[PDB]
Amino acid sequence: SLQDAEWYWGDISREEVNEKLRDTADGTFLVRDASTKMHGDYTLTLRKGGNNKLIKIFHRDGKYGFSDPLTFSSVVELINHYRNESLAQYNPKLDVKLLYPVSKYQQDQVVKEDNIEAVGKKLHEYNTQFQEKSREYDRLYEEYTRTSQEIQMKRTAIEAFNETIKIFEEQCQTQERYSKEYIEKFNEKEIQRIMHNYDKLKSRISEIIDSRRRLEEDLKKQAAEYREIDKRMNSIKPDLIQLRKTRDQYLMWLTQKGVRQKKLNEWL
Amino acid sequence: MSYYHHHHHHDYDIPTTSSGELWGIHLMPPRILVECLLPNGMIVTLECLREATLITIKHELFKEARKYPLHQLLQDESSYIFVSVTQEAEREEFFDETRRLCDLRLFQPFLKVIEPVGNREEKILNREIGFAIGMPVCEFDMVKDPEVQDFRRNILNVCKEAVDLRDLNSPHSRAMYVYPPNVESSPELPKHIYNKLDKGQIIVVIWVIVSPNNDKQKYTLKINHDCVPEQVIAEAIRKKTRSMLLSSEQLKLCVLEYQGKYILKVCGCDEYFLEKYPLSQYKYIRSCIMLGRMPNLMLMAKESLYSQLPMDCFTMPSYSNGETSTKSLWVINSALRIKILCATYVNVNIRDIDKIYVRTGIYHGGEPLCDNVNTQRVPCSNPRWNEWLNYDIYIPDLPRAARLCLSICSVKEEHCPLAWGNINLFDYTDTLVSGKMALNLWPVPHGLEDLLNPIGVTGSNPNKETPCLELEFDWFSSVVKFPDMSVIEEHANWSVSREAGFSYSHAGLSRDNELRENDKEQLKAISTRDPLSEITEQEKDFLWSHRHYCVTIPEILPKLLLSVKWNSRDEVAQMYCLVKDWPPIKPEQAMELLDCNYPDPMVRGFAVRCLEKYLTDDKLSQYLIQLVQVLKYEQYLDNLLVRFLLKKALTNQRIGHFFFWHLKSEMHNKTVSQRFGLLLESYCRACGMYLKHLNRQVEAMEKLINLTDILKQEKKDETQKVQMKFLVEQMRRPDFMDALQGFLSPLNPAHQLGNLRLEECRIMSSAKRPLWLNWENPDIMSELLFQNNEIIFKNGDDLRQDMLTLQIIRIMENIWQNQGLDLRMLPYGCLSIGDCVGLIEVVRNSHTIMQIQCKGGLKGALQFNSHTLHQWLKDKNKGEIYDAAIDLFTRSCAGYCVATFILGIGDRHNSNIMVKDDGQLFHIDFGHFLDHKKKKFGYKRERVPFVLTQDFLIVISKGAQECTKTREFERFQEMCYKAYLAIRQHANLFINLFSMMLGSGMPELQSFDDIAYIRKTLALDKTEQEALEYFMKQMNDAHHGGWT
Repeated sequence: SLQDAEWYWGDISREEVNEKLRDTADGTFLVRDASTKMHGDYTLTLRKGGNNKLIKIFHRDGKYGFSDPLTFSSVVELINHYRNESLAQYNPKLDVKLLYPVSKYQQDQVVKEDNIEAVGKKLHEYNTQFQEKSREYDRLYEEYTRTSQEIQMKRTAIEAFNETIKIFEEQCQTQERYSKEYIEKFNEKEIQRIMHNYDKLKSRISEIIDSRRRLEEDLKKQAAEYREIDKRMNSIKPDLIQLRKTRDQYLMWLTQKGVRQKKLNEWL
Repeated sequence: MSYYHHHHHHDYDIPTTSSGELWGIHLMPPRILVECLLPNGMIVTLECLREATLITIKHELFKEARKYPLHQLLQDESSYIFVSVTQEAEREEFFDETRRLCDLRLFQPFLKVIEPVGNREEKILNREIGFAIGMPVCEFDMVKDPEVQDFRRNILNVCKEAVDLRDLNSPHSRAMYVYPPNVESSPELPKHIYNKLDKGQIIVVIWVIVSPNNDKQKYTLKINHDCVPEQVIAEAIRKKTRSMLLSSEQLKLCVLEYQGKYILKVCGCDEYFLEKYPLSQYKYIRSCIMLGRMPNLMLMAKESLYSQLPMDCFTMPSYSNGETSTKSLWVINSALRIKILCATYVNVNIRDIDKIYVRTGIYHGGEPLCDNVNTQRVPCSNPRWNEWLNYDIYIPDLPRAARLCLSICSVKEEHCPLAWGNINLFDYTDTLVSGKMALNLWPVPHGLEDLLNPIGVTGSNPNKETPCLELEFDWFSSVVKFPDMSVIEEHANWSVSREAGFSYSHAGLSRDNELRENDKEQLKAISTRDPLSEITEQEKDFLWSHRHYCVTIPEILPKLLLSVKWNSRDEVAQMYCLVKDWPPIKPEQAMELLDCNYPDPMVRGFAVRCLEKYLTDDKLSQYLIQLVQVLKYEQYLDNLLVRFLLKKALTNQRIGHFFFWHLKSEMHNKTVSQRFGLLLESYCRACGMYLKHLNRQVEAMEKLINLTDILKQEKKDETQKVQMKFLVEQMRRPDFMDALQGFLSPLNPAHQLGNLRLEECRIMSSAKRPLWLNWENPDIMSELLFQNNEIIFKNGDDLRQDMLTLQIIRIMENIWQNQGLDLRMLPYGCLSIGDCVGLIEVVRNSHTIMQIQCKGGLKGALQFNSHTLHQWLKDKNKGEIYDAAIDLFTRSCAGYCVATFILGIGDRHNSNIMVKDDGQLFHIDFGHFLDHKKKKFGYKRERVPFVLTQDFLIVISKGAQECTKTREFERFQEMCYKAYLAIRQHANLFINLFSMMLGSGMPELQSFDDIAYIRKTLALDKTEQEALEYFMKQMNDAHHGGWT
């Protein structure tokens, strides 16, 4: 019972706890070995949304306890009770139970293929797919970032386009003032070549608008694909999670029957 | 030592002897047509050369105008100034008519002729600030936000103050700002250094110049290592002026008159010795010792130095109760509710995703209530919930730094975040947030697979086209304020008396008090644990209950503060008085209090009060990166920390130089731009003459960015030979010669660069096309230090991981050295200056192990000879120079082995390991750093990144067969075991340094367990004896034997 206990992983240090408690929710729990015996004995760890709560199990006169409620004749004794009830009665701000015993030895899936070698081959399949997925994700994450900056360059260009157009409109305004202030004289020679200036000026304000428009039409084109990348990013993201989470369980059911810590890196 | 390329002199013995230059393109065509819009309404089009100065263009324009109709309606050319729209969409008046066409950043090739209003010309040379920042000042003038406009107005205090301190004993004070003394942390010279000195003395070489002078004059001296610059000057003048015609009295008199007309300068760079410190404390002096060099100083007239300092002359910028007493937060009789309205812009496949909801929580670093989501209502197809969410926390128990963290999610357990955003529940004026809010969200980062992200920045994402989520905060028919300090203090006095009268006891039994329970020096124990070793609830209750005893152990504070229930104003109010006069603590420890786990203003205020007391300009520029980064976790624009950093920056131009670049570096990162531009604006407005220098460095780097951009797109599938001509052609153009020629190196401003040596300039072989550049050192004693200065400019790699790692290395070296154990790291210079753009220090006389092996190794290629590195080294160091070359190599290699293992950098092989001629070994190109490439598997790797292959083992045991078993190797193993152990006693410092980097968008550092590698690698959960074995075990397994 005690070594099995289902939720007892013993010699896992502080890290592989939070790393096995990563991304579950509410009331999830599991028991640890304490780090020093110049410290305590076992550690109950809770989960309270992203925050990991650490509770000390003290073992003295055959008694196991958090504090003085030492009556609780076993490690395995003390836990059960609190899977049924709240910890709030021990200390106020602890209004959660141990309802989620998430520690299920991961024989739930993993295709139950007793092979070990076959289970390891799966491990490789999933781990490649993962990496394939992580790169697609990554490629996309970057396309997104470029496209964000390329949109905002297009926005300021649009602005600079408008600004330019103002300066030019202003310009053929400015002139009309001084231009049709001279048209009064008899000399229509000079007038002709004042019309030329005026007529360069307007077909230019035409060209410029033709160019801003052309760019607004590409801002939408971009804003489109930008939407697309986001769509596809959010579509990879959930797949990258369950692929990733099944790769944690295959790696567990392996190091459950026979460690071989070093052998694994061939399937990764 | 960036001084000498870390070149050791092994004999020397003291005891003997796309939108770049115009919108669309990178490089304007060498000939270009320009529209000149005349104030008479005409447009004349000039054919201009790309590099023509506005002075030339104007002159040509007003000669051409005479040919178009309406001439006499024009004034004199002198009466006018050009304006145009620039690439940031802003009309810019071009005052400096010596600027070149290709350098105005136009957009469209056109200029408008106007007569200048805004008549304060002076004030409008204010584009200078905007140029240095990379965004026009007028962008700020336009920002509606009251916080922003309050920061601009309120920060000026700091500016005026600093400007005061400088102009105090002017000019000496000014000199001291521009050229602060480069100085070690302690005067106590480490035992290994003292000992290159023969019972405490250095030979130094004081140089001097009279007429013209193409003659300079040595005066070799031999003085105690600890004798000040003034003494040293006296001694040179004394030497220089003794004569058979001057008696002894007369000599003493002449020395008095002269002693203080002079100051000491390092020959070859811009480093001076302007204050009383033991000579040994100046970093140059100490470098020279280590390197086996004779210091070369120069005697400089104080006047000719004061001469090169100009008046900084600061100008205050143009931009020069409440709701009738308001209502206190602690009066609102209700729980908290927030109404979630709708999202707009969610991008999702109705096919791939079932449903979406808003996940929310209230947070202070980690969270103060039951977390809670709204129902999965009208999912994907137009997202509308119209729910009040109900949090169980009373409004009076909200702490000053309370945040809301929300995220939009997908959904047997599909739980997946789409986008995320955080809001401060109070604003910069202490106002509880009420009414309606539009929050633009952030995209789920690389790493984070969590559901909520409370580390992320507080505020709306400034991309318009993002998931915008509308929100509604309650209304209590008044604006609500966070209580006064004096109000909180009474509440604490009350709480205290009130405890003193209970009798029952629960968990947080706040009850012996009167004595200590003595074995209850669990407290001194908890105190020593690193910050990453989670605290358990029993301990949390415990530290709380003995809060008053904790004042006895000041450095227990980080842990106390995490034992507080921040959802309890009773508890928080008490903590406030406790902090109010906690003993200040060493800065290596205060700095944790400025990471993302400690957002309270009172706590951070404390931290800064620690730094204000203890942090020295030496140790501040060592941690300047972490300090800048931490600004991201400050809640508001105006905070005590920015005031502190800013006031140092404007008070010490070496700190300010790097403050500028670190900020400027991250200006693209939209999560920090607005904050950092604002900060940069203050700085630039008040730094004084240095602005002109920055503007030059900035002009250079834009030229380098724009040039490499052309190479990287559009000049590949070209041979190096073709690329190189293009390169050289371009640097020959006048605009480039001008931009890139006389300026300070951003890697170390003490290094002038001027006069490019194009023949020594190349594109290195890398696919990112880095530029190897080489500049004449223009100093009058170049010779005496280094004639040529070479740095690498690289465009394409994110330099800041390297940057961090080198900084870690530097800090490791110091810890080892200053504890008297001599391991020689070579943390070369690296500076990120942009988005994936940077400068790497070049190190002369270093070769990849791979090259060493390629140069020596016989005719027909078959197997590589293991002895050749050793051969190569023997050849470079014949004699008894040898024994010390093998010692340097043994030592550096030992250092770069422990640091490597601890940090878990990328695998070391023959071309990321480098050797120097003096036999110094150093790593380059680190890859990732905390075994980041275990984002896949990893699971208890703890890899040995630096494996000593035979090659290295040979060298270490001078040339033995079966090196595993020699004395030298025992010697080595001892340095290793000693260094590992040394760095382990400083683990807190290292963890804290990584913590403060969670900000920076560094994929390798996203969460505190990205950082947890370090605990494994340094065996923090074990006793040190066990750790030694762990370390040996680790080394034993990678080498297959040797370590027992």
